[PDB]
Parts: sequence; C-alpha cells; structure tokens
Amino acid sequence: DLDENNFTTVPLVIDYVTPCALCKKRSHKHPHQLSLENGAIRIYKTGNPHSCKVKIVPLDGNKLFNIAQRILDTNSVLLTERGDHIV
Amino acid sequence: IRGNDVIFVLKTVEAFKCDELERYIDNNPECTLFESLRDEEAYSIVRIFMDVDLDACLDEIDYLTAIQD
Ligand SMILES: [Zn+2]
Repeated sequence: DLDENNFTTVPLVIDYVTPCALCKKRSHKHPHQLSLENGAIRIYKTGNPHSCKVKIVPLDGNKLFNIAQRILDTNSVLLTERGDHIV
Repeated sequence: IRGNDVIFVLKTVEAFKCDELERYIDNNPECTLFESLRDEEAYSIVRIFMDVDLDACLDEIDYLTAIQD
C-alpha cells in the first residue's frame, strides 16, 4: 500500500501475533508510521509517543558497498574453518 | 553507609526526611530549596546525576531519538 510516492502517507498496520519488537507491548493504540529525515527512515508509532521507541534505518549508499552486499547475497564466497576463502 | 534517608537543603538550611520534604513542598510551592550534602566526608556516596540545558525547542520524535542516543 505504501509505494515510492506514498511511503510516508499511509501508516503501516502490523499484526498482533507477537508483542512489539521495540517495546514488547501486545497491542498499541495506533499503527506505525514511516518518515524521512536526512536520508534516514524513522519508524515510530502514532498516538502515544512514549509507548514505542523510535527506530532508524539508513539508506547510506556507497555503490561499492552495495555491490559487495549483492555479491554476498548470491552466496558464492564462503569462509572455511581453516580460515581460507572458497569461491 | 547502608544508604541515607536524610536530605539536607539550603534556602539560598534544614535537614528533612522524605515525608517531611513532601509535606513542606506541598505546603509551600514557592519555597526555593537546594539539596546538598550535610557532611562531605561522612556520606560521600551519592547517586549519579547530570544537568542538561539547550536553548531550543524540539518536537516529540527528535527529543525521543536524541534522548535514546
Ligand atoms: Zn510497541
């Protein structure tokens, strides 16, 4: 429901199967919400502000780090117990 | 030491307890009392405290993340 043009517009509704991963509360007054600040996505609940701690996720960049992450995702390099990499 | 239950205060002096200090504060809201140490050598064990002052206004989200960090 939240697209690239409407990521921060629609508050995100979560499930109550498990308590909140940020504050261990079973149920919360209002659904969560995403906001953008200085290239960082802040995730926080609405209504009671002190109920949920604010989480931060950075969209850093550094193309070479992204390439390294993608090459790791394919799972082609491994570290053997002897300490030598296998590819 | 086993802790201390006596609070020494200065009016700009007294030695009051928790109930005594609560009652005095309730009676006089405008009284200016500063909590200090009755004897530095005797009960030098105290809590850990800090005072923070920033002459600006912040919203709820910024204040929350800043206080966490
Ligand atoms: Zn929560």
